[PDB]
Amino acid sequence: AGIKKMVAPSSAVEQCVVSVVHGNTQLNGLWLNDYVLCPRHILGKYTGEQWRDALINANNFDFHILYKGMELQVVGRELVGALLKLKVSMVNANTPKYKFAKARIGDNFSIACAYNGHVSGLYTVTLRENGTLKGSFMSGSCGSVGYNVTNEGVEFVYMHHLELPGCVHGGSDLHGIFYGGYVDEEVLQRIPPAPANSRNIVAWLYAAVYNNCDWFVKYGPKQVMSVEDFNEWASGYGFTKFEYHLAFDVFSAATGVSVEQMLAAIKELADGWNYAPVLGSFHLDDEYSPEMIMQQTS
Amino acid sequence: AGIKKMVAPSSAVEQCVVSVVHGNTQLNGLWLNDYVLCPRHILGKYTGEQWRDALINANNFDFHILYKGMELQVVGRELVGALLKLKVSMVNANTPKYKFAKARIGDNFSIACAYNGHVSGLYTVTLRENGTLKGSFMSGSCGSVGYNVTNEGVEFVYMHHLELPGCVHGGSDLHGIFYGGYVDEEVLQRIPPAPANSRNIVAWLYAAVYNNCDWFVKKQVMSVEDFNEWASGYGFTKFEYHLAFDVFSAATGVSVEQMLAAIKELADGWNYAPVLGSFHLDDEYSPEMIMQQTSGIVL
Ligand SMILES: *[C@H](O)[C@H](C[C@@H]1CCNC1=O)NC(=O)[C@H](CC(C)C)NC(=O)OCc1ccccc1
Ligand SMILES: *[C@H](O)[C@H](C[C@@H]1CCNC1=O)NC(=O)[C@H](CC(C)C)NC(=O)OCc1ccccc1
Repeated sequence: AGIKKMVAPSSAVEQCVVSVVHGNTQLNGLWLNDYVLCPRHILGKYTGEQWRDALINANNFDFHILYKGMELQVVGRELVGALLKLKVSMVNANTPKYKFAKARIGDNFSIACAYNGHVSGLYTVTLRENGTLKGSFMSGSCGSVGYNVTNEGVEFVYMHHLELPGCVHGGSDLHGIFYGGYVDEEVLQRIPPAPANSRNIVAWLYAAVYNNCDWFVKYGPKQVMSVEDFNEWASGYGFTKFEYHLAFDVFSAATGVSVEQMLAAIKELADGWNYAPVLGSFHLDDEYSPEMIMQQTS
Repeated sequence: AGIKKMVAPSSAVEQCVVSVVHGNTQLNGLWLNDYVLCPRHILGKYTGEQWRDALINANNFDFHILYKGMELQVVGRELVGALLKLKVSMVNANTPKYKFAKARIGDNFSIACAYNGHVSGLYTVTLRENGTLKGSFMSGSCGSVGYNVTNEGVEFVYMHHLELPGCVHGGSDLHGIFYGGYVDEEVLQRIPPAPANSRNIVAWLYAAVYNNCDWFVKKQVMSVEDFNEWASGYGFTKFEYHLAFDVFSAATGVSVEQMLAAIKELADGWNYAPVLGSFHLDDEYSPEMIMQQTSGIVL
């Protein structure tokens, strides 16, 4: 029992994290095969077609790359979306089996938070409705990657670029595509809102029942709210339309609590509560994917 | 900016995690040098003096150990407090620089939660006043270790043994000493409740101020002496100094006494506005975990 934010083990990622320094810009890259990927603002702060011109005019010898104190010489440079791809003269002999994948809204993945080309800390994030994260990043952490680990190998899903006002973090996939409607420029940007993820909240409320925290359904006469009714309510109250997940078949069977009881709970609990904590909290938590809860309950 | 539960990188620990199976009992161990440590209940469910005799009567060949699917033959065995130390036929050539150290109350450390000798996920815990953790463990996860990564190398501080009432967890240090007043026996054990850690709450409120959330200090400061008297009757620990607070107070312009007054105001919860997303004081962040996440904040 117990419910925690589960990070994936980082050994395969650590063997790929490098520093990349150009001028006064210090950030991190990802070394796979014979190349390093890093955010294109390693070049400086540009917009639009200025990135291509900054690429043409840069010199490979001006990019200083280290892996654990060993220099990697840059022998080619190219832009890949919002990333620079720097070919280097040495193959990473510890390149893991890997794929590049896109995170889906509501998914968790793990951040290998790095400074000076060394991973300093790992943590879980959740991809929000507007393609942002609530992470923990300071100057020097750009190029930190987000990843998952499966039976097949590592999946790299994210590389960090920027912090929007309100501590809203933004980045790209490893093909250099930004995850939401923001760009890597220090100008004000209007971005769609981030409604609470109802699906994830249902997973967390099941987690609570698994852990004998069930006052919000076991006390008071049973209530249910239909999906249709819940969706119409949710659209006016800053929650996402409900989406089903196969985990809920397992959870509902094991707990005896239906999905419709959980939707009615969300509506009742949506302004918070003070009766008793739910998994330590007095507000609904949308940060856990159904996968993360299943891995800790069954 | 932002505040998250920060786990230490796991590469060094992963190269030490093994499965240990004895009969129907499946758990994990820690392979360092030419030995593996694992919980003694790999032997069965014994009590008190029976463990010594159960270890003496076991055969080395009845312990099956795998590292990443590779067999490690047990060639010796010894009881070390709550652990078995199983000598094996191969030295771990990836043994990191390490020490065994005791976590202190309020400390964070990272858990490498393992099943079948494979780390499935990591998370952070906080050593509570009564020597328990709020972790996440299922059957098969015993022998998972807690660790920190420091300048010197890895510090192994915890090995997992059991789940107590209330979804709380207990275990030992790597000398086999249990962290609180409990043992590895499946009988009801009464353990003293754990007050909220005031020191860590102070660190978390500083974290909020670093992140431009400071409504709760915006006078009436409270002295450490008055705070300690109030805390002793309200389920909070006495304040304890931590040298991170010299940095936090200077950077934020907010004194510890302001923060202690805030703890008293906020002790029953609030609903004015969130603090770092929360409506109750959070004691799960050590001052070291906050410092690591704020040291580069300019604003
Ligand atoms: C890269 O290391 C850094 C990460 C930031 C630093 C603070 N917290 C982060 O996540 N990224 C930047 O500094 C980034 C560089 C630009 C050229 C994209 N700029 C930034 O994040 O400034 C904050 C900001 C971004 C967009 C509009 C208004 C303010
Ligand atoms: C060892 O893997 C296991 C870890 C427990 C399993 C459930 N959650 C844990 O943390 N330890 C035990 O099973 C332990 C064995 C004794 C001989 C020490 N007994 C125990 O923890 O009893 C409580 C319990 C609660 C829920 C399921 C199984 C056991």
